[PDB]
Amino acid sequence: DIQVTQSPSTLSASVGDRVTITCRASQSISSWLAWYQQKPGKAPKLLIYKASSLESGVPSRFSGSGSGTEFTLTISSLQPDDFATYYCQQYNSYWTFGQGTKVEIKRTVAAPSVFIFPPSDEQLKSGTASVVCLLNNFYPREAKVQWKVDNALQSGNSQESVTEQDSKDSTYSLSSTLTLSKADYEKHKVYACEVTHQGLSSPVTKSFNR
Amino acid sequence: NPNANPNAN
Amino acid sequence: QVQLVESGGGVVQPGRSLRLSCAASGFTFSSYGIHWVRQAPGKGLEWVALIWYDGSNKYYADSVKGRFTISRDNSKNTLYLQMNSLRAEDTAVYYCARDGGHSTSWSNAFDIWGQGTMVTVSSASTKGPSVFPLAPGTAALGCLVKDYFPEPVTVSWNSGALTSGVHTFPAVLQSSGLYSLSSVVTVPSSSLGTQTYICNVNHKPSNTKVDKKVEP
Repeated sequence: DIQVTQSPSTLSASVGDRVTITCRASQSISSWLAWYQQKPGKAPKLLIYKASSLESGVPSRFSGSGSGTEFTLTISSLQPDDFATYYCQQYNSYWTFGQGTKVEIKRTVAAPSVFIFPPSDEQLKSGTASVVCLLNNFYPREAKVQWKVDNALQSGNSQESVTEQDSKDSTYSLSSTLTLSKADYEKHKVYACEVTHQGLSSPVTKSFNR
Repeated sequence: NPNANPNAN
Repeated sequence: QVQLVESGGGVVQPGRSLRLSCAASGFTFSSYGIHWVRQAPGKGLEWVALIWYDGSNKYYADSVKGRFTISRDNSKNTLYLQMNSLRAEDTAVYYCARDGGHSTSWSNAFDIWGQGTMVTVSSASTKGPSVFPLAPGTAALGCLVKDYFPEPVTVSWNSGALTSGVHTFPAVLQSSGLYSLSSVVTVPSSSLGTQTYICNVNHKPSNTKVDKKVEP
């Protein structure tokens, strides 16, 4: 099996910047490497074939280089529609793609605004309790959200969802939802959401008492 | 060879 | 114009069978080998199978070998993928993709892709969502849109009159096999008792429409 790994996994850059992304094959694929661009929920688009050949109609700001095991894709000057995930693919032995490099819009660090919502009285009638913690309009994407119930760190009973970059301000928002049985929810008092982020000089905790 | 050309010639 | 159109995607229970198809137009379909490629939710691209231009040589990924069968009917300009004994991890958007034909002495990069067809492998029953308030100089409020199947739901605020500052999160698949999401909006603190806020939730697949007013 031939594997191809891309670096980095996420690249932050601004319009007009130059970006070079790399793709390494686990063994020689000669020049049988292709580069594709994919926007979320869209069909992939072929950019480069045979390591350096530009596919017809692809803008000349895209160029590819490399042979053997080391290959790179360079965008000479990023345009606004170039923010996307880029995949390399080797077609030497079967077909294997890389994990993708997400080229993301850079912006200033923005700390999240953190909100906690107790479960509704309506939902508690039904047998399950959902506690929601919201992280609004933050950058960069990396953020850690931890739940504590009566000072016990929660594990295994939360799920996160993150939006795509806001088209106007390029920030992220994130929800973390803690699911408990109403019996467990009514067994405890203090519910806290603790957030760590680059924009925060020290972690921020939002909490309520049931 | 799975990587052989899949098209008519 | 050259075009590839996948069809057949839908909710199918685990262990069952489903036949996808891909219809081509605008080029000599019978001259090209064609691939199936899939992309699981949130994951990367995974090659699935290749068939030659005349339906002779067929190649499969180890993850689908023995369960998936690729075939084609050139008289109908159509490609097929018969999927048997479906597992949950077969849930993905499935693409057909043409060999680019840049070189006649090797296979090629994939130049023409279809839009994809979404296959959801789940035994979940169709269910319209429960809508719960996320009660509130800026205050956040929202609606929790819980336990619905299958995808999608749409959420508006104040019947579309409120769009500034709205964030509707992508759905997450809960361990119950039912989806859940929240829609939140940041508004002025000063009008929290004055300005009415209602989320309008529409679950198209279940004929469900719910309006939930959110108050302090």
